[PDB]
Amino acid sequence: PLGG
Amino acid sequence: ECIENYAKVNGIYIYYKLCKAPEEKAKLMTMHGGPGMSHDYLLSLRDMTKEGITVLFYDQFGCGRSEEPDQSKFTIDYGVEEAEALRSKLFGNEKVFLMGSAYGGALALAYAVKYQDHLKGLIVSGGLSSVPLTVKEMNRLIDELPAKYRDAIKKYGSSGSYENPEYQEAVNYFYHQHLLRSEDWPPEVLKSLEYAERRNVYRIMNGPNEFTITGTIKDWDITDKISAIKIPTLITVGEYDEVTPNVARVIHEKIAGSELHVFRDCSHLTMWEDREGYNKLLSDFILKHL
Ligand code: PRO
Repeated sequence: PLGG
Repeated sequence: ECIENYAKVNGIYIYYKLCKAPEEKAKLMTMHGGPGMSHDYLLSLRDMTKEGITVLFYDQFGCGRSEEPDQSKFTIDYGVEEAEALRSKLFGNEKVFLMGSAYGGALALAYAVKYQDHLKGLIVSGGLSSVPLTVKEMNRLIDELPAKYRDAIKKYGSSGSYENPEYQEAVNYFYHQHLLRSEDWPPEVLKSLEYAERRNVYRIMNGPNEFTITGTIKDWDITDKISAIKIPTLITVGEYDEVTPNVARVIHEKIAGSELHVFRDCSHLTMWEDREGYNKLLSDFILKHL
């Protein structure tokens, strides 16, 4: 899982 | 102002948060996915205490604030006992409902099969029974993705360059397609996922990420045992959910009295997108079945  | 206490269970400690609904009508236990994730992204269910629906939250073995057990008990058949060891310890013998999201749903199911004698209802939000299948289906998804990414993933994936930039490029964009629709990731979620990318679980028992399942769960597939589930049930999913609706069916198929209800224009964390009406359905499902 990733993000910004 | 939910009592966020701790509870020692099976040699290790566990954190649990539940906002006791004013007028206790039903007790709904939550089950976060991942694995290796946390409940922090299921907080939206608070809108359910309003309906006098009590809602408990909890970070599974080694997840979130809770501690990890011996690496030997790093399985799903384990997580199950926990849920029970906990539940029982919480309210002894009482009619309780469950809501597992994704993995937690799978789990939820897995648990549902054995300690079914402790259930009133079972809400699944884009869950699964056959990991392999879910995976097989995601590829399709990936495949459908535009060359640029459809090509990056297979490439860097087939080498372990998961850290690669061009890879993340797809990933995030992908997530904004099957995990979280048209929007910006909310706090509750962030912290959650953040956890996974920090705890020892999602790393070993799952895989580099959602669509790269290499962890100790790729073999798992109890699609046949679910048939055994006879208590009332509820299943949800989005038209474009990372765990494609095609998976949901099966379940719904292997289990009667189920009323599969796909959310139009929704992804994975449905409980946030059309969350506005999301809760209802669940509550509607709960109340009624009393
Ligand atoms: O259940 C989860 O949360 C991830 C994504 C699907 C497979 N494992």
